[PDB]
This record gives sequence, C-alpha cells and structure tokens, in this order.
Amino acid sequence: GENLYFQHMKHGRVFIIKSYSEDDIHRSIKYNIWCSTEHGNKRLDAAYRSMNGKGPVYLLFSVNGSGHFCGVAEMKSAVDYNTCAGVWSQDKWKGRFDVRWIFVKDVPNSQLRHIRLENNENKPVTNSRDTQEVPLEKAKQVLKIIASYK
Repeated sequence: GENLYFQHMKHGRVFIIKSYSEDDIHRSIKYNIWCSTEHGNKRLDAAYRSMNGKGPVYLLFSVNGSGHFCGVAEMKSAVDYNTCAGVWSQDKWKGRFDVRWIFVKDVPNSQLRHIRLENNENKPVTNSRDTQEVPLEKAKQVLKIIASYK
C-alpha cells in the first residue's frame, strides 16, 4: 500500500520538546498545557505567531534519558508569560501555552535515530535539545514513523 499523507504539506513547523520530568508530561496530557524555558518559549511563540493559523506547530515530546519519545502535541495558543508559578515539578518555568496532544505513545529512539538534522550538525533527531527545530522534510519522516510504530 501507500501512505502519502505527510509527504504532501508545505506549511508546518515542528519542534523537539525535552522534559526532565515524567510528572510534567502527565500534567501536560491531563490539562493540555505546557511551558518551556524563557528562550524556548520565545522560540515557540515566534513560530506560532508567524504561522498565523496557516499550518500546525507540532511538538515532539521526550523525557531526558528515557530512550524514547512519548508523543506529539500541537501548539494551540501563543505564550502567556505571566501565569501562576510553581505548577510544574520545578519552579523554573514562567508562563503557559495551550497544546493539544495528538499521539500519546512510546516510540524508541532506535526507530528515529537514522533521521539527521542538517540544521543541527547532521546529528540524529533523537540527540536534540529542548525546542530544537526540525526541518519540515525531516519532520514529515519523523511523523510517519511515529504514526506507524506499533
């Protein structure tokens, strides 16, 4: 057969999201919210705002050291920088934005480590920092593997 869904799209931007905390992942899935670092929030905010609803901003979530990605969410709002403090495991994050989780499933890094990022020194996508952006052609490949994995 054939799945040409992801291969056919031109307006979308995709970021890696890294979390020290499994609790933060669970809270994000439960309440459809996230918060990054100050520089990560700014990165995500500018991408969401310049997208102006013409395509999705996708977030590929992985807990540091866990060996897998744990799912996919779409950015659903700009960043509100002045929100209740301390709602995450550490009180290091300032602000909040809405997300919508699309896929909650564990995908081993082995499934994705062949895909490399030309904007990050050709390193495997699985070796990315928080809010590392993924070029769209590599992102289509990552999304297809994630959706296919069983």
